[PDB]
Amino acid sequence: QSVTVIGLGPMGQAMAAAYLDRGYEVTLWNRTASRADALVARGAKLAATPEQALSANELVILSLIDYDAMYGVLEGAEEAVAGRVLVNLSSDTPEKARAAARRVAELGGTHLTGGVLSPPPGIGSPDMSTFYSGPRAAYDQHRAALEVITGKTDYRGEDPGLAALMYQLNMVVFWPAMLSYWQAVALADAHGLTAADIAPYVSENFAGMGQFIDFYAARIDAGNHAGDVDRLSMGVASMEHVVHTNADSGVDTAFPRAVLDAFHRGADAGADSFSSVIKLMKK
Amino acid sequence: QSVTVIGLGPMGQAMAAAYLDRGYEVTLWNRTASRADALVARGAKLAATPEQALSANELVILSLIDYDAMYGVLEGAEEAVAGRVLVNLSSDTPEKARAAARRVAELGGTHLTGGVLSPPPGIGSPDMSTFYSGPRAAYDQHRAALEVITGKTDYRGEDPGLAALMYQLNMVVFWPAMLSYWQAVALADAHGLTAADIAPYVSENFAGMGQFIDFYAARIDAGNHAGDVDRLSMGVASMEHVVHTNADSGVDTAFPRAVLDAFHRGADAGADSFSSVIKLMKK
Repeated sequence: QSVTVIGLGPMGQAMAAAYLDRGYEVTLWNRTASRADALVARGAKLAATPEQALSANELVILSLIDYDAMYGVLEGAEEAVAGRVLVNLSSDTPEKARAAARRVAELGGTHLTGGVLSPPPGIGSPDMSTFYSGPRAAYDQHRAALEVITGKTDYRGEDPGLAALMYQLNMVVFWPAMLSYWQAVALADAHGLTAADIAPYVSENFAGMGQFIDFYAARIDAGNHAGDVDRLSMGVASMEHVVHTNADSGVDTAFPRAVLDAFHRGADAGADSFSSVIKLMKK
Repeated sequence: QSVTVIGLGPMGQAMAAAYLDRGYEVTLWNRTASRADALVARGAKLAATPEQALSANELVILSLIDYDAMYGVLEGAEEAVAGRVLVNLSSDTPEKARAAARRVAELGGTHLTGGVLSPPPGIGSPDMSTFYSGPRAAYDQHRAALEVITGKTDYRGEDPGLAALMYQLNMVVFWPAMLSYWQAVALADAHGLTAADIAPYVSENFAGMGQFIDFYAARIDAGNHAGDVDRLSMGVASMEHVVHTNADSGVDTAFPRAVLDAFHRGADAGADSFSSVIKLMKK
């Protein structure tokens, strides 16, 4: 059909190209015009202002830095928001997504919050996924168009903060997982091992994690933090060994001591399951 | 055939039962005799001292607290060590494994270091694995017997510290991965979501991690920490959002700030790839 893309960083440039690849009439906008060059040469239309970019289509795809940058685009484009569906793909907090949705509805438009679980070359893949939250009717109406961004789309609820929350929940896991790999690479280095040497082991470790999360999910939800299969004190001692191995090799112990600190703190409550630390993390 | 198991905590009790299940003539020892009860009732023989436990067989399986506890068992059993293969499965540092091997060889015996990647109910499973390091001839001779402990056995090298290193490399990843899950559970709680609600998402996230580790392994080993697919500054900002989301919900920010701290530190070098922090972690 036809669509608008505002924000042409690597994410938005990949979204526009996926829309052009699918035969969509594409209208664009970016603060730096020289980022739309390749897209314009392919047949995308560059708007001179955000107003013209907005009023060109009912579906408007936003891929800006954050929600704070979004208020700048809309700063004078007020009337073009009415009767339009604004899909905000800028990864920020659930609170900032709720404040963005509230302002858009006030302007007579609808806000869909998106959490894209894809790097830019994954944009348009049938295997990638995006979390969506906000008004169900707008999600349903434009679902086929959001499938252009990622083949899979996952509607979480009416709450604007929901897709943002899911996005953060993902990053809570990803960043430390990758950082634990940077820690593994650094230790294995002081021992003549390369990153590709430990890659199969680390991949296999992450691949088998789901068995543990399912086993633990059932016990947490029931309120069971036993000693049946594991004890926190042994976790503390295992982390002391990880800290010692890294310290012995001259490798930095900042990330492993941070993990040890959470286990040591907790034993001060308790030497039940290593899951018991959750009760110290919750509000 | 016939075998000895010293140390009857849940790990050693599961090892002895796997040996009895396979028709092995089993000789035992533990500091607390009441932990061998069930095993003796099944046909295992309880020794009165470590000396008698050692001299009963050429293959001796050790499952003690650590290497420091091992010197106590051997404290007066000196002569029973000669001509015996001692498999030390006590998870401790590579340095303590090298000091344990050195003492055993001095006593005329051979030390095999083991790193069991299994909880006690996984003991004897064809799907589980154990890392082994030390003299190749002893590993080769007794491989069928070590397959009773875990179906898969992975000989890493002649170095006593090697299997211990591999064991730590595993724990470097496991403990933070599980802790990131405890962090995810805590955040999702302040938002009406259960652990089983987020379990599929977290499992899927870990399952897809191997793609990232393989992509990054090749670039690290070559010395490439570009900006091609990612920038450290965006990682810092993404972690700031994870920290803010948790702080907004009243959830503890200790584990996410520790991750943010490693990214923020690093940008002080550099805003190339988020992999660039490795050069600050190495010796």
